[PDB]
Amino acid sequence: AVQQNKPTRSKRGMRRSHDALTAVTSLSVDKTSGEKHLRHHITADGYYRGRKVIA
Amino acid sequence: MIQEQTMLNVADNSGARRVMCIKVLGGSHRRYAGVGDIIKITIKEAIPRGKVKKGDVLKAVVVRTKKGVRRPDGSVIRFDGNACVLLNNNSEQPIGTRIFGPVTRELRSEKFMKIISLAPEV
Amino acid sequence: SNIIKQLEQEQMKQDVPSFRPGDTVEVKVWVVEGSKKRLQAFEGVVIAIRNRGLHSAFTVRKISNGEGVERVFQTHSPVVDSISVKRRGAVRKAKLYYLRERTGKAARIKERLN
Amino acid sequence: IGLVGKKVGMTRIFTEDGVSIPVTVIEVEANRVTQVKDLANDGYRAIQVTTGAKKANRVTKPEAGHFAKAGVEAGRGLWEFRLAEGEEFTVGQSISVELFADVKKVDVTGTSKGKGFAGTVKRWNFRTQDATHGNSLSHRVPGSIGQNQTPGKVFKGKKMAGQMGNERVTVQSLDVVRVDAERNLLLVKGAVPGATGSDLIVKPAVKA
Amino acid sequence: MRHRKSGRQLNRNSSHRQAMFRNMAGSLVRHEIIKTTLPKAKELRRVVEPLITLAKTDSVANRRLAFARTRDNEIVAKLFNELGPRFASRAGGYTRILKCGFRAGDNAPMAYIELVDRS
RNA sequence: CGAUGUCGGCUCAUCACAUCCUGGGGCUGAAGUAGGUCCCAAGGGUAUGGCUGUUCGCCAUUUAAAGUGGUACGCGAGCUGGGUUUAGAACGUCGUGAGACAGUUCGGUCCCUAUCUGCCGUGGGCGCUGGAGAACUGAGGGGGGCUGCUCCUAGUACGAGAGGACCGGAGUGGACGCAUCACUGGUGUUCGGGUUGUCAUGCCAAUGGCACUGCCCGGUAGCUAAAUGCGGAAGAGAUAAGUGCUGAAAGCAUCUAAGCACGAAACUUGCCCCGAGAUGAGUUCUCCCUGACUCCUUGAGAGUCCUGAAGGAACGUUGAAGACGACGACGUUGAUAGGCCGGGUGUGUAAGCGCAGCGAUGCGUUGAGCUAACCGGUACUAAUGAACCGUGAGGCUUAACCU
RNA sequence: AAUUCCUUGUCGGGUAAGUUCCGACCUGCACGAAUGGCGUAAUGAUGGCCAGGCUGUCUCCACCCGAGACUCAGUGAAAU
RNA sequence: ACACAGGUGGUCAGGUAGAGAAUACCAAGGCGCUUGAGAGAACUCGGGUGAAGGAACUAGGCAAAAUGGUGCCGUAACUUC
RNA sequence: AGGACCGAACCGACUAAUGUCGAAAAAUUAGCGGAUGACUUGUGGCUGGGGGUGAAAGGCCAAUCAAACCGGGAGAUAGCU
Ligand SMILES: [K+]
Ligand SMILES: [K+]
Ligand SMILES: [Mg+2]
Ligand SMILES: [Mg+2]
Ligand SMILES: [Mg+2]
Ligand SMILES: [Mg+2]
Ligand SMILES: [Mg+2]
Ligand SMILES: [Mg+2]
Ligand SMILES: [Mg+2]
Ligand SMILES: [Mg+2]
Ligand SMILES: [Mg+2]
Ligand SMILES: [Mg+2]
Ligand SMILES: [Mg+2]
Ligand SMILES: [Mg+2]
Ligand SMILES: [Mg+2]
Ligand SMILES: [Mg+2]
Ligand SMILES: [Mg+2]
Ligand SMILES: [Mg+2]
Ligand SMILES: [Mg+2]
Ligand SMILES: [Mg+2]
Ligand SMILES: [Mg+2]
Ligand SMILES: [Mg+2]
Ligand SMILES: [Mg+2]
Ligand SMILES: [Mg+2]
Ligand SMILES: [Mg+2]
Ligand SMILES: [Mg+2]
Ligand SMILES: [Mg+2]
Ligand SMILES: [Mg+2]
Ligand SMILES: [Mg+2]
Ligand SMILES: [Mg+2]
Ligand SMILES: [Mg+2]
Ligand SMILES: [Mg+2]
Ligand SMILES: [Mg+2]
Ligand SMILES: [Mg+2]
Ligand SMILES: [Mg+2]
Ligand SMILES: [Mg+2]
Ligand SMILES: [Mg+2]
Ligand SMILES: [Mg+2]
Ligand SMILES: [Mg+2]
Ligand SMILES: [Mg+2]
Ligand SMILES: [Mg+2]
Ligand SMILES: [Mg+2]
Ligand SMILES: [Mg+2]
Ligand SMILES: [Mg+2]
Ligand SMILES: [Mg+2]
Ligand SMILES: [Mg+2]
Ligand SMILES: [Mg+2]
Ligand SMILES: [Mg+2]
Ligand SMILES: [Mg+2]
Ligand SMILES: [Mg+2]
Ligand SMILES: [Mg+2]
Ligand SMILES: [Mg+2]
Ligand SMILES: [Mg+2]
Ligand SMILES: [Mg+2]
Ligand SMILES: [Mg+2]
Ligand SMILES: [Mg+2]
Ligand SMILES: [Mg+2]
Ligand SMILES: [Mg+2]
Ligand SMILES: [Mg+2]
Ligand SMILES: [Mg+2]
Ligand SMILES: [Mg+2]
Ligand SMILES: [Mg+2]
Ligand SMILES: [Mg+2]
Ligand SMILES: [Mg+2]
Ligand SMILES: [Mg+2]
Ligand SMILES: [Mg+2]
Ligand SMILES: [Mg+2]
Ligand SMILES: [Mg+2]
Ligand SMILES: [Mg+2]
Ligand SMILES: [Mg+2]
Ligand SMILES: [Mg+2]
Ligand SMILES: [Mg+2]
Ligand SMILES: [Mg+2]
Ligand SMILES: [Mg+2]
Ligand SMILES: [Mg+2]
Ligand SMILES: [Mg+2]
Ligand SMILES: [Mg+2]
Ligand SMILES: [Mg+2]
Ligand SMILES: [Mg+2]
Ligand SMILES: [Mg+2]
Ligand SMILES: [Mg+2]
Ligand SMILES: [Mg+2]
Ligand SMILES: [Mg+2]
Ligand SMILES: [Mg+2]
Ligand SMILES: [Mg+2]
Ligand SMILES: [Mg+2]
Ligand SMILES: [Mg+2]
Ligand SMILES: [Mg+2]
Ligand SMILES: [Mg+2]
Ligand SMILES: [Mg+2]
Ligand SMILES: [Mg+2]
Ligand SMILES: [Mg+2]
Ligand SMILES: [Mg+2]
Ligand SMILES: [Mg+2]
Ligand SMILES: [Mg+2]
Ligand SMILES: [Mg+2]
Ligand SMILES: [Mg+2]
Ligand SMILES: [Mg+2]
Ligand SMILES: [Mg+2]
Ligand SMILES: [Mg+2]
Ligand SMILES: [Mg+2]
Ligand SMILES: [Mg+2]
Ligand SMILES: [Mg+2]
Ligand SMILES: [Mg+2]
Ligand SMILES: [Mg+2]
Ligand SMILES: [Mg+2]
Ligand SMILES: [Mg+2]
Ligand SMILES: [Mg+2]
Ligand SMILES: [Mg+2]
Ligand SMILES: [Mg+2]
Ligand SMILES: [Mg+2]
Ligand SMILES: [Mg+2]
Ligand SMILES: [Mg+2]
Ligand SMILES: [Mg+2]
Ligand SMILES: [Mg+2]
Ligand SMILES: [Mg+2]
Ligand SMILES: [Mg+2]
Ligand SMILES: [Mg+2]
Ligand SMILES: [Mg+2]
Ligand SMILES: [Mg+2]
Ligand SMILES: [Mg+2]
Ligand SMILES: [Mg+2]
Ligand SMILES: [Mg+2]
Ligand SMILES: [Mg+2]
Ligand SMILES: [Mg+2]
Ligand SMILES: [Mg+2]
Ligand SMILES: [Mg+2]
Ligand SMILES: [Mg+2]
Ligand SMILES: [Mg+2]
Ligand SMILES: [Mg+2]
Ligand SMILES: [Mg+2]
Ligand SMILES: [Mg+2]
Ligand SMILES: [Mg+2]
Ligand SMILES: [Mg+2]
Ligand SMILES: [Mg+2]
Repeated sequence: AVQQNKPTRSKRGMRRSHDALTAVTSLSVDKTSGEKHLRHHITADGYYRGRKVIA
Repeated sequence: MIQEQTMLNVADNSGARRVMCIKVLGGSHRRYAGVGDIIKITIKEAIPRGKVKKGDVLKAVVVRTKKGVRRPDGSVIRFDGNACVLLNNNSEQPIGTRIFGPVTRELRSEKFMKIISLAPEV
Repeated sequence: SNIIKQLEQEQMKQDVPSFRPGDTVEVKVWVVEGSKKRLQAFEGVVIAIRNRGLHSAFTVRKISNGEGVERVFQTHSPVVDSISVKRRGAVRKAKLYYLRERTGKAARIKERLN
Repeated sequence: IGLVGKKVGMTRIFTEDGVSIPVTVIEVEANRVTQVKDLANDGYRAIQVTTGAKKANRVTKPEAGHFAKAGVEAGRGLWEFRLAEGEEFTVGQSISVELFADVKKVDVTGTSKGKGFAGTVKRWNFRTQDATHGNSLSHRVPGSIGQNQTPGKVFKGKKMAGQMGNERVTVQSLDVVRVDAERNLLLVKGAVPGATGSDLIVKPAVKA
Repeated sequence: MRHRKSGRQLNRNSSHRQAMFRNMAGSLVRHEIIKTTLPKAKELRRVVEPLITLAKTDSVANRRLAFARTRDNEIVAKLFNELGPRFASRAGGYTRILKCGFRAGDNAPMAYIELVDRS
């Protein structure tokens, strides 16, 4: 319960260091269409591993 | 698995009908007694004529337990009534000349050989 | 697994009589009194059976002199000599633990005769 | 010396007289000696052993080479055992379970079953506070954790909540029942650490 | 701690959990394709595939089981008539899971679940 | 005094030694059994109940023992609120009275999501000087250390008798701890069955919903204790009190001043765990990398193209791993999960049809059907070709020797 | 004794054991007769005590089902 | 003070079970309560079950558990009958 | 017949837990008492500050009571911080 006296810009920085969320840096390329997507996910148009499996 | 405040039907014909356990002997902080362990008994309900009158502190031996007794072969004997035989404090050996109901093998240990001779089964 | 099943199936005796619950069964048992090797009997109703191969067991209830005495035998132990069935009863439950509460007239059970 | 072996559950043995003894079944395949560490090179005499089997692809070149030095198949994992001065072993030598045919009591060492984040009641056998009788939001909590302004702190090695299990433990002087040569088994009495499939460093009992 | 312990809870009380799968089976069997969350879809394999296998042996009691589960005559009619004979050679794995990004409103990993046919 | 919450109980402890037990000793008004007091010894252990708000105390029954203290008369941002100190009310007493009394009596809101230190866990970062994967060593740190009863020696020594050992050896208990699920049980709203009320699937039959899982009865896997295993060590070294052995100063005597030997649960090891961030960043093994060029404050200089391996990450399938990270297994050259198949287990003779009976209901096909987490097989489904990170022989000064 | 300080008075009952309770004794510190005294059936969310039944209150905790806690996305305080 | 688990007078009164405007399940009709999605640690909250014992808990059986309907047989001290 | 009995609506508030920067400046959940009367409730009246009202607690009189609230004397007075 409650702080004795306030932390600093520094400490508040030190804490936030780990909040930096990682990028993907791992985009797939669908074999037929050549579109980029998340690994093991379908493409936005509607492909997965060079086969249409969605309307 | 008899312990402090446990009420027991009495196996012998001494006089007591219901007997309450007040303490488990043989080691400090000891929780329970079973099989053929010694307990300290007070008598909460006696018959009129009997050898042992009501409210008498004396020792006893557990003979039957509802939780029961294990044997070497991974096999158990459960009863349907916790019970004991009364004893004479410092003297030992039972009061009652006849014993009702069965008793276990593991009670067989020299000092209680009197109980097994007088008992009907096991 | 095969490693356990090799060890279990070895030790199990290949001559058990197939009994059901609610059957009145005399079970002959070995007892040792130092150098002696006595055969006790123990007649009673089979309240429950447990099948697990080598670890199988069954509970027998008897109401001998005075009070009830529920005994649990490990079926494939050497201590159990023979399991002789007498009457076989028509009950329609696996476990008959309701026989703990009942005694005398309520405790008795119908025979199969199938 | 000692042998690495996978745990394969528990069963029991009915001894001919009567007694049913509970036994852990430890499969102990041929422990192949990879590397003989010596006082000349390392500064201590010992042997490095392995067992089981990896796939020729899941294994990494660093270890695929390491085995090729010895001239054996790539066993899954690696362990190291201390020699007893007078003993001496060779590289690329199989050790069967027949070491334990002589000895009676053994130590089994394996990783215990992980319970995760256990409370003080479970982990340290702390007594639970009164389940009723006015109690407010504090049944299974640890109570006090120190004194007052004297130490003004919590002492080190305080019994608090945290991780329980998933840690290496030894159970000592377990009696061996049977030592099977044909199927490479070892039947120790009682229960040993770790779940079925966990590895066990079995070795002769130190407390002679 | 859930060692060896199967079955997703999905933040729902049992009686509810058992219903939503009963709905989702009826949803999947009729349309032959669904978008739902990746866990829901993974747990949905354990409800729908049994009903497909039960439908192979075209008998009365099997209709009465396929009606004890599911609770719809329509779905029962689409089973046994179509999905009974259509899945005969195929011995298991009647449904297919395909991840389709994230549900915009709450960043939940969506997934297409559909029967292995589409023809 | 711009608040440091006051007794007692619970939980959790920790230290001291002025030691209650256990251990080692001297003297004894010590025959032995048991004591008495004193010395050394803090490793471990050190009741449950009745009465009272109690601390304490008394009592009952145990125990090897039921130690004395410190720690804000330890511990209320950990719990309680019986007591003492708010407002109500009464008795006794005091007061003309309002009211008053460590006099008694009945009733009387206990707030706080943790910034920092600390502590228990658990990661990320960089470092450890070419990079990577392993396996160790062990500085150091922690855990553990309790003990009864029963026999054997032996009814032996001792003792006129009664009673009755030391020193060693074996078995079996209690308490505490560690592990584990084979057994014994618990649990098991995810398995099977019975059944009450009522709605629904057109209705009969059969199912399902809802009533705390509607109520119940059994129960697989898991977890688990009351269940079953194992543990405290023996041994060495250096010691305390104490016991000694030779031996002057003091032609003797003395355990000591030189010298030499025993001597306890304490101390240091032995047993177990963490452990090289042990920056003093240790070792052994294996793996991986050997191409040009101008510019020049010719500097462990910086770039240009060519090259990016070992390995790793991520993503996926996931786990007896797990809050999240992490940790382990598996990714088609594949049993990692799901399914399916065959068991196993569990529940107890499904459904429909036929016969019996007026009907409820019974009987036959029938130990049937249905069976979650279980075991063994089987690629049917899902674990993707690749992209991403990670480079191109490793500074100097000395030293020991092959060209 | 809703009154008693000395006090846990003494004796009896109840309990293995009862500073509470019930009965009695009078030594009423400091009851007492409409600021009423002593009885009193019925009544009390009333005070004290005991006995049955029943129980996770406890020995001694175990497992399970839901809501939070924990991770992801969106919003976003407070005392200090 | 809020789209705030609270306060607010009168009227209408379906079905099956039921003594009933209690309760359960439904009708007519109206809603699913304006953050979700995962995981399935400690701990907290509301619950379920529990071997053996059964108040040993505690200031105190507080809290839980238990009893529970209808018809009939029977029902003590004491009593102001 | 009844300030009778059990028991919903309605009225109350005995115990416990929850909540205690709450859902809420007094509530929720599970039980609890009264429930044809000294009952309860709507609408509208009357009683006003040393005054009211009070089956009496110094209770209540607009979240305020051993003397309300608003404005004024008024910049009260303060040997005190
Ligand atoms: K049938
Ligand atoms: K003035
Ligand atoms: Mg400050
Ligand atoms: Mg500051
Ligand atoms: Mg900082
Ligand atoms: Mg785990
Ligand atoms: Mg406790
Ligand atoms: Mg309270
Ligand atoms: Mg609570
Ligand atoms: Mg809390
Ligand atoms: Mg708290
Ligand atoms: Mg699984
Ligand atoms: Mg949620
Ligand atoms: Mg329901
Ligand atoms: Mg079928
Ligand atoms: Mg089939
Ligand atoms: Mg069904
Ligand atoms: Mg201050
Ligand atoms: Mg205190
Ligand atoms: Mg001393
Ligand atoms: Mg030591
Ligand atoms: Mg005491
Ligand atoms: Mg303080
Ligand atoms: Mg002091
Ligand atoms: Mg204090
Ligand atoms: Mg305190
Ligand atoms: Mg504090
Ligand atoms: Mg109080
Ligand atoms: Mg109170
Ligand atoms: Mg009080
Ligand atoms: Mg008081
Ligand atoms: Mg009260
Ligand atoms: Mg608090
Ligand atoms: Mg140490
Ligand atoms: Mg000892
Ligand atoms: Mg069971
Ligand atoms: Mg159950
Ligand atoms: Mg079911
Ligand atoms: Mg099912
Ligand atoms: Mg039945
Ligand atoms: Mg109907
Ligand atoms: Mg209809
Ligand atoms: Mg009908
Ligand atoms: Mg409905
Ligand atoms: Mg409902
Ligand atoms: Mg309801
Ligand atoms: Mg309910
Ligand atoms: Mg409900
Ligand atoms: Mg209930
Ligand atoms: Mg139920
Ligand atoms: Mg169900
Ligand atoms: Mg049902
Ligand atoms: Mg009922
Ligand atoms: Mg009920
Ligand atoms: Mg001399
Ligand atoms: Mg010792
Ligand atoms: Mg599979
Ligand atoms: Mg077969
Ligand atoms: Mg078969
Ligand atoms: Mg079977
Ligand atoms: Mg039939
Ligand atoms: Mg059925
Ligand atoms: Mg039929
Ligand atoms: Mg039939
Ligand atoms: Mg299945
Ligand atoms: Mg199923
Ligand atoms: Mg399976
Ligand atoms: Mg398998
Ligand atoms: Mg008495
Ligand atoms: Mg007395
Ligand atoms: Mg009196
Ligand atoms: Mg008197
Ligand atoms: Mg006189
Ligand atoms: Mg007078
Ligand atoms: Mg008076
Ligand atoms: Mg009076
Ligand atoms: Mg007068
Ligand atoms: Mg007067
Ligand atoms: Mg007068
Ligand atoms: Mg009077
Ligand atoms: Mg009077
Ligand atoms: Mg009177
Ligand atoms: Mg009276
Ligand atoms: Mg009277
Ligand atoms: Mg009253
Ligand atoms: Mg009192
Ligand atoms: Mg009492
Ligand atoms: Mg009682
Ligand atoms: Mg957030
Ligand atoms: Mg602010
Ligand atoms: Mg809203
Ligand atoms: Mg609301
Ligand atoms: Mg209808
Ligand atoms: Mg109605
Ligand atoms: Mg209603
Ligand atoms: Mg309708
Ligand atoms: Mg309609
Ligand atoms: Mg409608
Ligand atoms: Mg509306
Ligand atoms: Mg509305
Ligand atoms: Mg809402
Ligand atoms: Mg939970
Ligand atoms: Mg709970
Ligand atoms: Mg319950
Ligand atoms: Mg039940
Ligand atoms: Mg129960
Ligand atoms: Mg119980
Ligand atoms: Mg049961
Ligand atoms: Mg029971
Ligand atoms: Mg008590
Ligand atoms: Mg107590
Ligand atoms: Mg009270
Ligand atoms: Mg109560
Ligand atoms: Mg309960
Ligand atoms: Mg119960
Ligand atoms: Mg209840
Ligand atoms: Mg119940
Ligand atoms: Mg009748
Ligand atoms: Mg009335
Ligand atoms: Mg009621
Ligand atoms: Mg009122
Ligand atoms: Mg809260
Ligand atoms: Mg109710
Ligand atoms: Mg009411
Ligand atoms: Mg009532
Ligand atoms: Mg009344
Ligand atoms: Mg009015
Ligand atoms: Mg007017
Ligand atoms: Mg009034
Ligand atoms: Mg007053
Ligand atoms: Mg006031
Ligand atoms: Mg005034
Ligand atoms: Mg004023
Ligand atoms: Mg002023
Ligand atoms: Mg003034």
